[PDB]
Amino acid sequence: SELLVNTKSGKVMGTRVPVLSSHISAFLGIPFAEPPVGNMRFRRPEPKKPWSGVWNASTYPNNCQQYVDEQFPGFSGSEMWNPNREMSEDCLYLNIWVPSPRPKSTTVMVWIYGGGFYSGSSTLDVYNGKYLAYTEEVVLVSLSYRVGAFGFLALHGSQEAPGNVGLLDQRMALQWVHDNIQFFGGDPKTVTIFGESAGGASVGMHILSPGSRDLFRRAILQSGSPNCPWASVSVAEGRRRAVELGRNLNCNLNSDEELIHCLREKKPQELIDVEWNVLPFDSIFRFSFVPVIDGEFFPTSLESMLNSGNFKKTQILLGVNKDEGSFFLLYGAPGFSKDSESKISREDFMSGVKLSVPHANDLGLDAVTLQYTDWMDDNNGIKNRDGLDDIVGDHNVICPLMHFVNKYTKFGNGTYLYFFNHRASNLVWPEWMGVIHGYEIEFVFGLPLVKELNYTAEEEALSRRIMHYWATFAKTGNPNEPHSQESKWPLFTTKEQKFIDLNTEPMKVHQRLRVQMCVFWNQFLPKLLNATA
Ligand SMILES: CN(C)c1ccc(-c2sc3cc(O)ccc3[n+]2C)cc1
Ligand SMILES: *[C@@H]1O[C@H](CO)[C@@H](O)[C@H](O)[C@H]1NC(C)=O
Ligand SMILES: *[C@@H]1O[C@H](CO)[C@@H](O)[C@H](O)[C@H]1NC(C)=O
Ligand SMILES: *[C@H]1O[C@H](CO)[C@@H](O)[C@H](O)[C@H]1NC(C)=O
Ligand SMILES: [Mg+2]
Ligand SMILES: [Mg+2]
Repeated sequence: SELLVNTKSGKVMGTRVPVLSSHISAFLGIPFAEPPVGNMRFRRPEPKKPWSGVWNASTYPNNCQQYVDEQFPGFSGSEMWNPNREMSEDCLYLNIWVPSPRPKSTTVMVWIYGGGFYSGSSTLDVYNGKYLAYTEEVVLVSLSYRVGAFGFLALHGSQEAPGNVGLLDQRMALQWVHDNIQFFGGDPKTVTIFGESAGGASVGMHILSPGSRDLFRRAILQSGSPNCPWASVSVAEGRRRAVELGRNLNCNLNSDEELIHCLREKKPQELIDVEWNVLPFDSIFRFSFVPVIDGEFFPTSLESMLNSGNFKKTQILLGVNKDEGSFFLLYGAPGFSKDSESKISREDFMSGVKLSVPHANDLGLDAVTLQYTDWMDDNNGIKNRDGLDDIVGDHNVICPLMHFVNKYTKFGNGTYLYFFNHRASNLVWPEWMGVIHGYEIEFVFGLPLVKELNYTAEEEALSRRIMHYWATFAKTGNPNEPHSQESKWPLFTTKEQKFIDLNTEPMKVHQRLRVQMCVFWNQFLPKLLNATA
């Protein structure tokens, strides 16, 4: 009976599930931490006390408490990211997908979902590991971590609400997989962590954090870097927002201990309803509770760690999508609509810019406009629309990831960069939105292979190709075949900075991803902002 496994925590009864005219084992809801409920709220996570009897891991677990997106009711496009299980503070569980027959010492891949550190679920249809597991024969694991105030509230100095506890949950999970994935046919020495958006930043933060380095082999980052503008705040800013939440719930603000009691007596929803009120500025692509540069989990500043090489050195595979900013513009920028091509007016554009670089002074905003405005056609509604897409995209995702790539590729042991620019055939979103943030995930997980999902033959091709690169990487540290005639995915180097694009057409090798616009974001602007504040 391959559905029965004994782990250093207890026994787990899996379940045999269908996967494209075949089957594989599935262990859903394996707990790896004690319920972070009641007194535990905001505290670090403590390990799950070994359970007696046989734990039933045959159906996905509860999701963590979070904001739910109700901007476009009954619109799968947006609702596909919403929790699809009962929200609950008790949500520290993980999922395993094992091939059949159960292999031994095979490649493991742990997925870290994204969602800006404020939302997420390891049980979305798009994160079903069965396909990947089955097709490439690897033990796919999808973990979970606390999000929102519940996983990142940061009153640095306290021991009850230190912050980064969310990142800690992902660790304990990575730990558990470490001391247990073998029983499921996994090889704890060939673990590859991969996540998108906040998940990507997470992977990269584990590459930085010393207390995580020894828990995985290589790593993959999708549309998200650890040094992202939105991926973290200073202990000061975190404490401010922490107090701010309390003030928003009529809490005793005198001492940390008082504040913590108050926030612990409030119902999950009471905290969620005012979550957004703590953000310092009116803006987009910014979230309240996120990783804090504490001095522990993160030894020193991120730029300093990257510049000195103070971080796990191994092979990494990462990339971005053609239109990282469209999603966020649609939800919080003026002029945009889901029912039209959103031609943005000049007045709206200025608005949109300020909502994208909220920390920028008036001069900084001008620098941004000049940099992204065509003065030979400034009224073109289409150019302004795309302009913002690139602005939000480059500032929040591409450029940060680019900065990281380079800084990393100076101490690492191999880098593979990609440019996902394929516009799905069944996409439910408008066309101006192009290749949307986070929409490259369905291909990494092989959802196109499903015929009922109505994907074009060529898209199943791509999905299969991507899954191979990905799994192949995890297993070998290189996405290319050992010796095939297929075109190779160049290795990214400080000198040539090559990268490929991921789409249906035949591979093309490009050089210096958005190098121009990124000099602006990584050098000039910051330099300007600092000298003029
Ligand atoms: C699915 N994606 C990418 C997404 C979904 C939702 C949001 C936001 S930003 C924001 C700001 C605010 O003050 C209130 C609500 C709110 N919501 C819901 C941003 C991106
Ligand atoms: C949990 O395992 C039991 C077997 O004892 C099974 O009958 C049940 O369907 C599983 N999940 C549920 C429905 O709670
Ligand atoms: C990785 O390390 C090995 C052995 O230490 C070395 O031979 C190889 O050149 C490195 N690969 C890259 C591309 O850095
Ligand atoms: C593909 O998607 C639809 C959407 O629900 C599904 O019902 C059906 O199996 C497919 N559409 C058809 C019948 O062409
Ligand atoms: Mg009280
Ligand atoms: Mg664009």
